[PDB]
Amino acid sequence: LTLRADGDLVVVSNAGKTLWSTGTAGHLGATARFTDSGNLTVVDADGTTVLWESATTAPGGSAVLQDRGDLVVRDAQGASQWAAGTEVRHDYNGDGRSDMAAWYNYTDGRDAIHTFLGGTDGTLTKPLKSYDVADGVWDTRAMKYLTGDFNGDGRGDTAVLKGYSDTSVKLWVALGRADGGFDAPYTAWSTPAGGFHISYMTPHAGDFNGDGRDDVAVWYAYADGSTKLWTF
Amino acid sequence: TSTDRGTFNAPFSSWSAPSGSWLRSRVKSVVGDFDGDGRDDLSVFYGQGDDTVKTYVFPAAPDGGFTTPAVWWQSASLDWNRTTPHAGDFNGDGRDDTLVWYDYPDGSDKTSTMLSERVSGKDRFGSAKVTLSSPPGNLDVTRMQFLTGDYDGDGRDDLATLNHQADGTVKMWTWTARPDAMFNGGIAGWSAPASSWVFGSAQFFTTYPK
Ligand SMILES: CC(=O)N[C@@H]1[C@H](O[C@H]2[C@@H](O)[C@@H](CO)O[C@H](O)[C@@H]2NC(C)=O)O[C@H](C(=O)O)[C@@H](O[C@H]2O[C@H](CO)[C@H](O)[C@H](O)[C@H]2NC(C)=O)[C@@H]1NC(C)=O
Repeated sequence: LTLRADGDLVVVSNAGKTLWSTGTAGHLGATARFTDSGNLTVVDADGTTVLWESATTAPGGSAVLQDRGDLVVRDAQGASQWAAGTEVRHDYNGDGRSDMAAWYNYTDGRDAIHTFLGGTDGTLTKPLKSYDVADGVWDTRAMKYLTGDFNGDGRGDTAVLKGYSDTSVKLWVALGRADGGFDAPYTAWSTPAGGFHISYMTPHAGDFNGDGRDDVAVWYAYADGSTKLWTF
Repeated sequence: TSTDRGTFNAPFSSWSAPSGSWLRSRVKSVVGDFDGDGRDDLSVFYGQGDDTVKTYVFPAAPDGGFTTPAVWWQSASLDWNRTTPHAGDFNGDGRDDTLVWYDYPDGSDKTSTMLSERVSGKDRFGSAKVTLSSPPGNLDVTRMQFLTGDYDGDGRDDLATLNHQADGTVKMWTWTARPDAMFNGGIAGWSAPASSWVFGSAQFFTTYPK
């Protein structure tokens, strides 16, 4: 997050590109400040005229640039009031461009995760594989795949919600690597059988808490017709 | 089997089971053409000990007899004692499938439809979805008689009932089938007071018992 000499307050990515700006260019001597009212504004050289504002209210709050990517203004209670949205979704290597990855099930029973990195022209390059495991390691019959930054690294991670033959459930997480690949999945959460069922869960990834780390929400459909939203 | 005189031939047996296997008291049967081979056959919703539901199908032999059954659908999420299965082609596939009318403890009821499909060469019923539902106390499953068929002639089977109302009135309702096997709202038909038509004194002609 930088304020340019030309008065334009901007946020740039690791790709060197600008993701967001106030557009207050040409106002040389302009300054950006965070007021006691809790808002973030850009003021002209005269120290009086406002050129841009987030128009928020949050006394005792603060403006924080997160490692996840974007700039968020938070109140005294730690609740987000406003965000620039300057983030790149599922950027696995942290190079400033979104990527995509897939779980590939081979006919011989083994599986691996393949990553397609984004190019400078918006195209997707040839996949590389990581976490290639032997047959019999995963029983890939009843599992759901999620993406997102679950560590607050600044680079995307992945997760798998899987049911087991004993009706138990586990949620696996694999951290993104700088090379665009993934590390081994580890259990991030688990429950004894009789708690949650894979056939009813409909997980969603995203930052629902606003704490700077992605998390998981589930639209759980009960056998009796009732519905509840669960948050992890 | 039937002759061209409208008469029936002598009965012959085909499929059979030893004593201690299939219990008649746990069998709720429906019939229809579930794989579209041009022959109607049987399916059984069996009460599996703990009142879970396991559905068997008994494909018809070319000679009119029946072959060894196989399981097409099973669920432990629903109580067998509260299920009343019905058969018909509810999406116009050309092959019949089944729905289950379920009487909830809450006083409400619903119909779950399981469409017939073939996946990886294997015939089975697909995942159940709710196609009809009512408020609690709106319908009593023990006070109405069910019969399926294609009532508007649009090629998709649907169901209609004669229900006995609290005031003794008998009313016809029909729920037509949408292309996605979802049901429409019930459409009222003929009705009468108990002084004309007595509910408990009439039985409908059906294709399968209860
Ligand atoms: C036969 C059936 O209805 N199975 C249930 C469920 O069916 C769906 C569902 O899995 C969705 C989403 O994953 O994908 C398809 O639509 C499935 N449909 C068919 C026709 O297969 O599948 C789950 C499932 O976990 O696949 C069943 O639960 C069973 O499988 C788990 C995981 O392997 C485990 O083996 C359980 O022991 C086994 N559970 C039970 C209770 O037998 C669903 N089963 C029920 C009863 O609802």
